[PDB]
Amino acid sequence: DVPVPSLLRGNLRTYQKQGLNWLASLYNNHTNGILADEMGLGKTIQTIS
Amino acid sequence: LLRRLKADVEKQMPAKYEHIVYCKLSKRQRFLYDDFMSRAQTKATLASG
Ligand SMILES: Nc1ncnc2c1ncn2[C@@H]1O[C@H](COP(=O)(O)OP(=O)(O)O)[C@@H](O)[C@H]1O
Ligand SMILES: [Mg+2]
Repeated sequence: DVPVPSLLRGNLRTYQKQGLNWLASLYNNHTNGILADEMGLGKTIQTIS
Repeated sequence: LLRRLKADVEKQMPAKYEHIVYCKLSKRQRFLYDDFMSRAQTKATLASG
C-alpha cells in the first residue's frame, strides 16, 4: 500500500484504505477483479481514490 | 474477488430491525380471491401448463 494523498481532499476510512490497497495491486499486475464490497461502505470513494 | 461486510464497520452502525405486519384481507378482497380461485379451477389453474 503506497498511496498518494494528492487530490484527496476528502477523508477515507481504514477499510477504505485497505480496499484501495487491494485495488492498486490489480492495476499494477494488469489484472481485473470484482469489487463485491457491501453496499454503503463508500465504493464510489474507492473508485475516486 | 474482494468482499467486505458491515461487521468490519460495526460497533458504530445503528442496529437494524425487521418487523412482520399481518393484514386481514377485506371482505370484497376475500370474495374476489375466492371467485378467481374458482375461475382458475374452471381453468384448471394452469398449474401444470
Ligand atoms: N470517507 C467518507 N466521508 C464522508 N462520506 C462518505 C465517506 N465514504 C462514504 N461516504 C458516503 O457513503 C456513500 C457511499 O455511496 P457509494 O460509494 O456511491 O455506494 P455504496 O453506498 O455502495 O458505498 C456516499 O453517498 C458518501 O456520501
Ligand atoms: Mg457507490
